[PDB]
Amino acid sequence: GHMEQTHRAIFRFVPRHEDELELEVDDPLLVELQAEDYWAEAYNMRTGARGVFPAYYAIEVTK
Amino acid sequence: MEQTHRAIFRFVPRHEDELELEVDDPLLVELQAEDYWAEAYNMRTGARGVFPAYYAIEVTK
Repeated sequence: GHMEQTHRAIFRFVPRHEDELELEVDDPLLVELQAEDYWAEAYNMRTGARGVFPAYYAIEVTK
Repeated sequence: MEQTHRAIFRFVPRHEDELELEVDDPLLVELQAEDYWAEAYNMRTGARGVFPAYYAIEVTK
């Protein structure tokens, strides 16, 4: 099928590290993995970037 | 050295520079950096490092 948004970013996140996913508030995200260390692995549907971010920076949207 | 902040979310480092947080951890924040990372001392663990800034709230002075 198609890429479906799973989450929305609610806080700004600016990477310090090469594996991180930059977030702006309101970014639509497709979260691929919620890791046990409370990082999320995702595709940012605004930028097309992929990476990890601190998991409490996004809320689930389930249309 | 008195508490400035309280952790509100669990944060487990992936990176060398990061500060581990448990919920309710007392923090002394030295810098709120312009890239939305906080630079702090965890007053429970005695560790120093950085964490994503919205993981801590200011305490009632």
